[PDB]
Amino acid sequence: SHMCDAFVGTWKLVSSENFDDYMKEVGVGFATRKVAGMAKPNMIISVNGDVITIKSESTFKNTEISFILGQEFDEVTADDRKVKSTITLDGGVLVHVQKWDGKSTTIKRKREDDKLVVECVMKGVTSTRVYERA
Ligand SMILES: COc1cccc(-c2c(C(=O)O)ccc3ccc(OC)cc23)c1
Ligand SMILES: COc1cccc(-c2c(C(=O)O)ccc3ccc(OC)cc23)c1
Repeated sequence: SHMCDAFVGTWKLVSSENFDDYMKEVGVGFATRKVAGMAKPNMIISVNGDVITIKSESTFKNTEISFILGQEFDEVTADDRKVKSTITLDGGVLVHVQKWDGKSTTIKRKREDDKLVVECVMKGVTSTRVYERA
């Protein structure tokens, strides 16, 4: 048993708050916000040795990242930003920081009861996305 055991699995989005405004804050245009906002992605988290893989799949877009904790990597986000990302574990929370064009946003992933809770923060705007086991 290891670092991210309680995250591993397939998770389905069930609820969202303030995600349109989060997207606005990160620069997403109107049409992409409206289409992406409908999506109910599946987030599939797996671990192989030190490598964590997070796949996020929806009608809108499929994304896949693999990484080692603390080790920066290139990411193309679902909204097509080209960012430098680092993911760390801080007190049992996966903390995903994305840097691009002098800007920064943080996505936190946390296990809470039987849910996986995702908080996306850009400046003063926070959005919460709640996932259940698929
Ligand atoms: C893979 O399908 C989707 C569907 C819906 C939203 C997202 C998504 C995630 C995510 O769920 O990993 C994280 C961050 C985002 C930031 C901006 C964004 O603008 C469209 C979309 C984001 C991905
Ligand atoms: C790419 O990754 C990072 C990591 C840490 C810091 C920054 C960063 C910040 C920031 O987020 O505080 C602000 C302004 C910057 C201006 C130039 C810059 O050189 C590429 C990096 C800047 C970027």
